[PDB]
Amino acid sequence: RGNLMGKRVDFSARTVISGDPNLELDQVGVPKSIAKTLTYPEVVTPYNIDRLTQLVRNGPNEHPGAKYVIRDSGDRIDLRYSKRAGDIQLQYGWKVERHIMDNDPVLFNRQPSLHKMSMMAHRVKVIPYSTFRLNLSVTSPYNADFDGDEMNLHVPQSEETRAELSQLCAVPLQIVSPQSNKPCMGIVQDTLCGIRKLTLRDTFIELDQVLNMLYWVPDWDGVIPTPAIIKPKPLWSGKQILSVAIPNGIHLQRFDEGTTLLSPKDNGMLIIDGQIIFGVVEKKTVGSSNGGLIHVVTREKGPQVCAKLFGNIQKVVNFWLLHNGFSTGIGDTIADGPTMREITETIAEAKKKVLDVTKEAQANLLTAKHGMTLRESFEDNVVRFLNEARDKAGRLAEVNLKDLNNVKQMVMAGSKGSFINIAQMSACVGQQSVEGKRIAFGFVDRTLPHFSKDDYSPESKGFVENSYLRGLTPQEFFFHAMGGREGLIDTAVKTAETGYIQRRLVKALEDIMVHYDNTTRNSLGNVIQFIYGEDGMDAAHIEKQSLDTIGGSDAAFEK
Amino acid sequence: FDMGGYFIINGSEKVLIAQERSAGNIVQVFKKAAPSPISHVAEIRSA
Amino acid sequence: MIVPVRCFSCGKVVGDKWESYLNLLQEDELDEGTALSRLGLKRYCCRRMILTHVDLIEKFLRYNP
Amino acid sequence: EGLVEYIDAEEEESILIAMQPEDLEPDVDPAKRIRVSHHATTFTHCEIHPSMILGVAASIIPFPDHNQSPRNTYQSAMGKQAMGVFLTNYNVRMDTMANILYYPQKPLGTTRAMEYLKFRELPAGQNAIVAIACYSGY
Amino acid sequence: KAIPKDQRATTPYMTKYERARILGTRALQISMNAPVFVDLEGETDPLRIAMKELAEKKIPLVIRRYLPDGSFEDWSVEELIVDL
Amino acid sequence: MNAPDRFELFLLGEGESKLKIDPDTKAPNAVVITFEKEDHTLGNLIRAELLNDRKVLFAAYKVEHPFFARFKLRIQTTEGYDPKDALKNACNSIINKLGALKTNFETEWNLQTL
Amino acid sequence: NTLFDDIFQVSEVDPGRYNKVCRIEAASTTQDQCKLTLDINVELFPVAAQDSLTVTIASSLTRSWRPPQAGDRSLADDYDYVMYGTAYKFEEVSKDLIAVYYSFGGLLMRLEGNYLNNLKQENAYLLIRR
Amino acid sequence: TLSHLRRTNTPIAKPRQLHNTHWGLVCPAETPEGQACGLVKNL
Amino acid sequence: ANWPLPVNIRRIIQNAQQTFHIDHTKPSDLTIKDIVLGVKDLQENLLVLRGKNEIIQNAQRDAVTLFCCLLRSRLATRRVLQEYRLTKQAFDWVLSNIEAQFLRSVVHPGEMVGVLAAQSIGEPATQMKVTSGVPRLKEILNVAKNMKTPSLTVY
Amino acid sequence: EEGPQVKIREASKDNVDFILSNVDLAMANSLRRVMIAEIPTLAIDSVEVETNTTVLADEFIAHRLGLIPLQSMDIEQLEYSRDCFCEDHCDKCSVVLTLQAFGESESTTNVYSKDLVIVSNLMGRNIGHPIIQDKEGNGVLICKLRKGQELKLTCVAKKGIAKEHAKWGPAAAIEFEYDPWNKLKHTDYWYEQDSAKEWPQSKNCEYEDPPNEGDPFDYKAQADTFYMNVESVGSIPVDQVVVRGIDTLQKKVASILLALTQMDQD
Amino acid sequence: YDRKVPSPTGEYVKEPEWVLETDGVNLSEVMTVPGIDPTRIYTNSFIDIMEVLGIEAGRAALYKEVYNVIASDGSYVNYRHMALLVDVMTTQGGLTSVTRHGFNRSNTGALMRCSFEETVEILFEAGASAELDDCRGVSENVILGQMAPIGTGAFDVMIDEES
Amino acid sequence: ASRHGQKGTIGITYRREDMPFTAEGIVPDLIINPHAIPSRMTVAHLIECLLSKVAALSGNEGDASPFTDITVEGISKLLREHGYQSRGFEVMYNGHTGKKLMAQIFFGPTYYQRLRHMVDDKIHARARGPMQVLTRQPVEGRSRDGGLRFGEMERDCMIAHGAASFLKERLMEASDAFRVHICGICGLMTVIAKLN
RNA sequence: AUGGAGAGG
Ligand SMILES: O=c1ccn([C@@H]2O[C@H](COP(=O)(O)NP(=O)(O)OP(=O)(O)O)[C@@H](O)[C@H]2O)c(=O)[nH]1
Ligand SMILES: [Mg+2]
Ligand SMILES: [Mg+2]
Ligand SMILES: [Zn+2]
Ligand SMILES: [Zn+2]
Ligand SMILES: [Zn+2]
Repeated sequence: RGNLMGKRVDFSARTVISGDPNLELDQVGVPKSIAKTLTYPEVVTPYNIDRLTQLVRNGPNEHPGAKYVIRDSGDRIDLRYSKRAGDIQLQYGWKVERHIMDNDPVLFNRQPSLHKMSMMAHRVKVIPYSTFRLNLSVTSPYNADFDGDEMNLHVPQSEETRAELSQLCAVPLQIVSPQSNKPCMGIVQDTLCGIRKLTLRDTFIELDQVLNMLYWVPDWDGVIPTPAIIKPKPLWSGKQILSVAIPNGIHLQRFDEGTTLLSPKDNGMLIIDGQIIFGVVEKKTVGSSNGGLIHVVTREKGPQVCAKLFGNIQKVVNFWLLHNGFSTGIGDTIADGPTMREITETIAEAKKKVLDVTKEAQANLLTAKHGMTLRESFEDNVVRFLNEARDKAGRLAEVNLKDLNNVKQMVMAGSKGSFINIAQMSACVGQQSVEGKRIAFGFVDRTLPHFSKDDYSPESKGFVENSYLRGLTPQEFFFHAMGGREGLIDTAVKTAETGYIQRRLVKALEDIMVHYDNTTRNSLGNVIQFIYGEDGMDAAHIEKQSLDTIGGSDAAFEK
Repeated sequence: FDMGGYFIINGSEKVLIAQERSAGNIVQVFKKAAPSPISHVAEIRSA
Repeated sequence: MIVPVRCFSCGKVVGDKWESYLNLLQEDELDEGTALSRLGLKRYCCRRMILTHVDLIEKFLRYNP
Repeated sequence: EGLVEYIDAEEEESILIAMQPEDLEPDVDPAKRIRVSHHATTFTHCEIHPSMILGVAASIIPFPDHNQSPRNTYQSAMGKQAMGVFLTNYNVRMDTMANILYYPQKPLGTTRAMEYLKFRELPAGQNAIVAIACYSGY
Repeated sequence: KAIPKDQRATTPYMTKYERARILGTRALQISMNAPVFVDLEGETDPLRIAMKELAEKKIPLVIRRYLPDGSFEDWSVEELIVDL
Repeated sequence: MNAPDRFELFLLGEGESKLKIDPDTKAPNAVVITFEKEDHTLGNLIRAELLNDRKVLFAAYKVEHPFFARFKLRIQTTEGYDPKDALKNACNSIINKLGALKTNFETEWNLQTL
Repeated sequence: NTLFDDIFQVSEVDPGRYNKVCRIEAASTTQDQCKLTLDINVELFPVAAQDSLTVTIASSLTRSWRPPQAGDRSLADDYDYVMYGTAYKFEEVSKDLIAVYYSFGGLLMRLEGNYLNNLKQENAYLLIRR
Repeated sequence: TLSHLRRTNTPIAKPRQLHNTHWGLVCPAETPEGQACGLVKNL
Repeated sequence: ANWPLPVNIRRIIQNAQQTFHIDHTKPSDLTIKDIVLGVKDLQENLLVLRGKNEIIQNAQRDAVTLFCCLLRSRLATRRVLQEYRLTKQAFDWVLSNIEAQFLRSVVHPGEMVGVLAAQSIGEPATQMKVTSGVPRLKEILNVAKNMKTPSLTVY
Repeated sequence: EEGPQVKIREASKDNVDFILSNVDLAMANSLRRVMIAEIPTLAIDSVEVETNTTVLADEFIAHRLGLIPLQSMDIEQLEYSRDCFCEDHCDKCSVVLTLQAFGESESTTNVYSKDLVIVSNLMGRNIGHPIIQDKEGNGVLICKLRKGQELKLTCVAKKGIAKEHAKWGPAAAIEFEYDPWNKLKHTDYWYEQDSAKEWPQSKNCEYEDPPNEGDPFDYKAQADTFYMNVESVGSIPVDQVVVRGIDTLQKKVASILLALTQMDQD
Repeated sequence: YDRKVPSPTGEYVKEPEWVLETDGVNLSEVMTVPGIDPTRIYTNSFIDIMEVLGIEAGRAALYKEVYNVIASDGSYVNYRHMALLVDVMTTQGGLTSVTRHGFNRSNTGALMRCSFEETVEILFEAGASAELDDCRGVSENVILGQMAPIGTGAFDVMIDEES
Repeated sequence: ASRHGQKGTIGITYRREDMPFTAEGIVPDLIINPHAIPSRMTVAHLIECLLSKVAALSGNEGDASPFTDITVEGISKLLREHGYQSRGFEVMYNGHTGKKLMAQIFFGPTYYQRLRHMVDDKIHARARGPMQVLTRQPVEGRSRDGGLRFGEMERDCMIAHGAASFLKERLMEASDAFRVHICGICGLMTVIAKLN
């Protein structure tokens, strides 16, 4: 397991990663020193003898250069020490170990390698500074942020293997994954929040900015689109200039809730012939959804066009957002006065309900639900009540928020955040729980020495009325600390057991593959599936479609 | 500002981490598992 | 260590104001705010540069070497 | 003089502690947090100050009661990885590797517990004029 | 034994692994200065030359597809369909 | 360690010219000019001054990467109007405005106290 | 040439969580079977309640968009508020009621009439005056 | 240094969870992440 | 009704009524024979298995059954001639394109789908009143003699 | 004159507060950029430490030494060390100034910027003299010496651009604001209740007319009137800061024009 | 439980029925009770389904369970993967666990099985029983450092004179 | 990292000209993304920013103690008294163009700390180097100029892709590779290959 | 090399 199933390899590197909005999807920002260290052997041919001669003439320490020169006999010429590093006549048949250069196919990897998307072939773009740089739409299949994450890189050492990387393990080829028959890459973070902020009907762009955005597209035809507004001022819309990033022949249609071809709330999504007709663009569209724009462009135009699409969208949106600006303050977590009052009185009536149920249960008037204890029924009731309380106050807090609320904007865009974040930050963080149950009695018949014995009240068993905006009480803080602690614990346990289970799963179905008769077998020839997937289709080339014959009345069917 | 509370071995500052253990001479009763023949066990670690 | 020569944020010289700051503090018996106000440190970044700084060289000079 | 006692958990099992010394006395600001009224009477002990439930590393966190607990934990773990002045005599010790911050600063937001941890004398970080914003996307 | 040129049940379309393998081998040959059977037209990269040589079906290789029983079917690159 | 030199932001390298005028293959009568060792300070100004010319159809600039201090500038004018002339006229306009501004500020400063 | 011309009476104005664009609802002052819904940039051309706007559809006044020069070239409008959009749907309510859907860079429009030369084409100049 | 000098180690039902009895004796927040979580504690 | 199927037909149709720019006010130049026999012959070219014996043929029809159901449902004479009104050229284009895209959607022999499956199951597991999640999955894979929550659902 | 206009509101040795009229936004912003970075200044670039028995490290002191403001009036008649034909540095490109300090008294012996001594020949050029805006006349505090501690070094000051290092910054913070009433609507104000009461009122509002509610949005308007306040570190006087800024921008524009002239060669 | 049921008019309509959940399992006797539907009764214990209803029903129940665990977190994995797992678990005849007691007791190559869990004892018993290795296992060619007959190496490349 | 578990590395560095600027001319020493706020819920970060701002302006020491009655409302009131937006917002201008920004930026002092880990202490690359003695495989560690272990999971990935040749390359030419002689009878490494 | 401690995703 340590030397045969996995051994340390040469021509490898590893560094801290960072994002770069101006790199293509299938590119990787490689530091100059790494480009000088890692090397590739290239046989001297009439096609490249000049370039190779130049590279040898440069030698190491200067990129692009070479490290060693192998002759016919097999002698290795160390350029950095040789007395003849200046005068070398490259003969045909000789090998030249040159530095890694641009557009070289290298294997990018990030541990833990959970699936095939954790090892993808990128094109090298040598850059200054000591960080591996990557696009913000490749961050998801790698599952990587930039808070100190490190990644590994491997270099192929022959033509056939770099061919294997460029024709199989390429990033555009891995856009649509056979795991969930959907694209595993999409627009996120600033580009997502920005593409949400841009496609609003209020967003209008004047001439100059439009010209700049247009020129920022590498695949721009150089044709200025007629502005949506002619008089009095020639204005464009975010949709109109974003359409430039979308290729022709692209048809997208999606109705969401009250979408009636006119969209009073500007929801849904209609795009015709690479031109967005109507609908705010966000995660449901430009994200990595099943019927998403990325999936469509990928399956229609191709992987290359789709990666270039990532490029265009990113450049344009990031440009617009750069000169528009977006932030987040504590004011975005502050609800109105009457809202906070309604929240407080809601929590109050909730605790009042808990009080009534408790006083009812203590009088032996409580009737136990069929199949559970009186105490269990009580606990279930109180817990459900406090949950309904946190949810009530939470929705009460979300309704109060304006459209200009930054956090709410990021929630709408699907960039980052959700309802529970709003609820816990502005309204109520809710009930703390350990092992599925509320904070138990570590001390005899009481949770803390600050309470009396037998205190099943909410504020005792670990309920927190306060939000993060108001601040927690000592008891609330400690209970929250218990819950979070259990969170970290079960997190570590979870990743451990999941790791082991994953290993077992892989080692179980290791030698299983589809043969040239579409028969899923193993090393013994034992048939697992006579036809792979019971249909013989690859999971990548599969989309969820509606069978409109199975539904509807017989009258409508006949009609 | 050096608070001390450590040793010096071969020039290296060494710290003795407090080791947590169960209190001895304490009487504790524990409920045993279901497949187990015994139901309860009252034990005490004598020191 | 010792008072930084210039403000990080903008670049305004704040190295010649330390001793005058201490003089405005202990001799004239003023609060830190007014002291930082009289030294022409209007921006809260330059103001930070002096208010936040701790003179550690004084403890460094205690040693004999 | 019998004003303060030493209590372990086993003896703590049989006492009633008041969180604040103002919980012994028998219209409001909506801004402040909601605190449950003291429904107890027979107090035997009172807490010195609740902020003493924290450790040395956690006492450096500003408003730890306004954060999700794992964040407080992460900060507690990363505080030991920050650079600053670990000792005044750093220039006369032959340590294998020591990092000393060029221009340390005592944080504008402090804890009352920082006084006893000598953090304002030997800080580990600087006050950065920070900006929360979407700029170049880098 | 073998399998006759008729009654061949395997896919007439070239698999991605077959394409990568052929392009790889051909690129190896070209990388070791082998005679190019297509007009370079500016191309010097052995892989790209192999691709252009594949688009014109000027590759004199053959694919032996093994069956789990031991049998095998031959498919020349010129005969195989490249739809990818 | 891998950080580039500071003078590489305003000092031209070996064989690097200041301007690289290239025929734009996209639209007819258009040009893409590569400005080396310059940033937004000049680009934004030149581009904004190219829009004042009413015989200019298109004018845009961009810095393809913040690592390297260089920017591309695409210009498109009407037929019978060479874009280089538009660039020159814009530049001279900038120069005149700046000169007049300098004179004005000097004459204004000559009337101040303290 | 021209494709459509009529005088409408604004009956409703709706700023649905917006501050620059308001969806308008007007009806024809000539045909009692004609109506119109239309998103309007109020920040440019304000449309108050109970107004009578003159509405026109045109095919001209493709190539890139050259600078204005209205006082130099043929503007062919002298209106107050001009837009350019694209028809994307031709709905038929009844045989005597035909509705068309235009999209002006997101600013949508539904025109319901009866008697039309409105074909599915990029050409869609919406001109409004007074 | 201050943190390391006041550390608690634990060898080997739920010794990782924050127990109620830890109130005022052990820091509820300060504990290593990943492996020795809950086991290694600070006073 | 919504189920993962190989070839997307809707996009092909809406691409057909765009590539040829068909107007919705013009009689189609098709025939009943064209559509019916056209689709009926289209079902013949959707090859997953390419044997000649009866067994392989049955396996074939069984393998293309569902997609053929979708095909017949979407390319019905009424639907073709009325719902989007396709012409002759557009119809032939649709058929050919469907065939091609179907032949593209076939799994490539040699595809290590065992490891792919194991990874496709193991990876989402890392991102995770009966027992569920990782412990339950552990029970399932271990084939637990004693499960933590044995349930009996009786209708 | 004929084009843009300047209206000085405040003036001092350190600050200039003025209004810039009839100018495009790009020109004003670019002027700000040039004033911040692309203005030549003299600062310590080299440090030769002979003996250093002080608390502070060598390059630690070299840093603040470099950050010390030096006189840069006649910096224009000095030359870049990369342009001068001399070896290393001479007197036509660099200004050498020694620094010698030593603990004498039992009390802490302070080391300021007044202790810097010009050694190289200035030949009539007002340059190199460290700016001292200090009241007592000491200047920037370099470091502190005990009793037996000594600091013997020698600095070499060269001509540089703030674009290369912030130590060559001729200005501090440049105040900049256009349209205090948001009549151009380039900013969408964040609020909880009232957008006007929450956001304070700018000083520059007194110079412009308040927007009437009976008026629609002026869409044809542009950014003409700007409000600026330039602050100088001391190396270069404020008026000379802005003048050299304008002249620099104009100079590089003229250089681009010259390049255009040069590209017509066969 | 709510339930979609085909209405006599055609369209599927929600028809809510009463279903009995149960803590406790004994499928062998519950389904034979007069009163309930003995064709829709189901248990979360696939181990009982495998014993009572057969190996195919056990397969369906196993897939149902795995799919339920996956979709419990709101996730979604395509059918063929889980189906492949369940099939390889059920093709041996019974429920083959994904452990050293399950599939690692198969008749595959010695090296392959020795590259997982029990290593030395496997090599010992294989060395005692004199087992032949097909060398068509992936891990085996991984050990031998050869191009494993997988993916790109699933075929051979030769030349034919057509020039 | 800040003092609230908000860690992160430097993506890039901009000069004061390219930096956004307030009307005062103040430039941010550091720019963090808003997205690192709602999903992590570190409100105390923002609160400590507001408090540090007010304490900076007033020239006092802000009390950020755990359980106090110091609320965001009082702090906002104090900040408003100093002539700023009570919620810490500031209208800023885009440094590249000088044009205003639509949204206002949460701008103010926040205590950050330079953590232990630095790139140049982590970076590593090896084309070829010293092997171990026993297994003749690339040595372990960066400090020994070693190679990265192509783990079992990586092998699984390369199998999933189908790149067999690359797997062989990583398991032969990349790491250890040996030429051995085998008998045609017993089939063991008993052969005494006397070369030359 | 063996063994151990702490830390990073
Ligand atoms: O042992 C470990 C610990 C941590 N990690 C990795 O470190 C990351 C923690 O980093 P993070 O908690 O700062 N944020 P993140 O996980 O991206 O989630 P979200 O706020 O919704 O954006 C996790 O996502 C794991 O992938 C490991 O891979 N292994
Ligand atoms: Mg993340
Ligand atoms: Mg991370
Ligand atoms: Zn400052
Ligand atoms: Zn000189
Ligand atoms: Zn032998």
